[PDB]
Amino acid sequence: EVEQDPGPFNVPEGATVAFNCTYSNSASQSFFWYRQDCRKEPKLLMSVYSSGNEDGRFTAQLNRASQYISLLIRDSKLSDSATYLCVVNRGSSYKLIFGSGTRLLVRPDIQNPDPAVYQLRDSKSSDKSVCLFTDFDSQTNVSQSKDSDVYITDKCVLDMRSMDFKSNSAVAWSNKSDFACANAFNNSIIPEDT
Amino acid sequence: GVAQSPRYKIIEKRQSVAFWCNPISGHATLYWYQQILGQGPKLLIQFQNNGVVDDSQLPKDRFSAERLKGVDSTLKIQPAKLEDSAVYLCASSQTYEQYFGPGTRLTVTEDLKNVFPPEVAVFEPSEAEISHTQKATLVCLATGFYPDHVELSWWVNGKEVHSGVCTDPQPLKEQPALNDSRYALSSRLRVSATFWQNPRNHFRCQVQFYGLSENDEWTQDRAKPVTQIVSAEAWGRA
Repeated sequence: EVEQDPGPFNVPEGATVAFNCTYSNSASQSFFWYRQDCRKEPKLLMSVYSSGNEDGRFTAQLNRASQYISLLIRDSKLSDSATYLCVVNRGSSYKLIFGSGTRLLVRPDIQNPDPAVYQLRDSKSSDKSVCLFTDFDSQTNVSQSKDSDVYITDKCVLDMRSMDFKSNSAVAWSNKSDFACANAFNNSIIPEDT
Repeated sequence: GVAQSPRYKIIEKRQSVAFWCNPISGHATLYWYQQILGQGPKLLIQFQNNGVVDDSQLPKDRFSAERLKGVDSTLKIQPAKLEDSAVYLCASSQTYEQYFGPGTRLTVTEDLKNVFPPEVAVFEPSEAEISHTQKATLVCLATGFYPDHVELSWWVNGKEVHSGVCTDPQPLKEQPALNDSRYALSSRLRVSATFWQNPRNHFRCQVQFYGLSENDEWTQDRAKPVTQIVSAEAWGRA
């Protein structure tokens, strides 16, 4: 039995985030934190050595007497968003047991919000459109559509890395003949509505 | 690293599957895991060389696996159930530390007639965003696809880009009520206003869809939904 935080952890960028994981067999010898994006495989984040481990923002600790390992992420960044797997060998064997995972989502620090809702025309001439709600800060949340035949994506953070500019956006669209962007992005923030 | 084939597979319930894995060269231990959305990897079988050391967790009379020569290994599900939809992970090791392959995402579905390729459209940046922000967000829409086995990528002048992109982590069900609902997926690419206004810059949104093969019987009036790429494109505009 390997047990870790149920999660999820939803923290603002910059926050310290603490994970803890407990293992039931005292004889267990090898301990790891693995990380996993949603459509990917487990990759090793750090082994947890007898003295623990340190790597930049990341610290791990082993308390063998109490039978737990810890992971501490300081000054968390958007790139830390992933699922964190606790991993401990089945006592007195090479087989590994994986915990159920803790989902971490780090929200981007948006300092220059400029919330706006824009309409965008298809590049192929079909007079079809989508709606873009963008440049809002990470304290704005986006709810699923409450209307059938209306579609609203969750928010999504893009990173114009060359310059250190992030920005949030969500997409909405509908085939309903009178659909207008305000019908999906109803009152949420003070956006410029062109 | 560890290699696995395929990356995605759609099968009808009752059919069989195979998953192939190739350890890191010389690794004596090989592991298969099932991982369903929300949980960790769970072991199904360990081989140490070509010897089956622990198959106690191997479900029932539907899961088998072979590592006949102690190198690569084949896991099989026969026949398959909808509850088998999961990612199947392969990992190899010498000692404790395991190294994973990229996984095979499995979706088992009632009826292969539920399978549809995506349709892809690119929506051009708003003139109002350009003047308000000096930037240009293009949006890509993949709609109507099933299963949720796609890879969406952005290409600028023949060239794949990652900066200024984000693609929804999860698709939306176009009919949440239904179990076989088709899916939609949006992505954005953001560039500078100057870059978008240059009419020699070429933008393409590419969606790789994993579907049926030439070996699948098909009798719907639409064409077989084979694994394919569907894309849409736009040039910058002055």
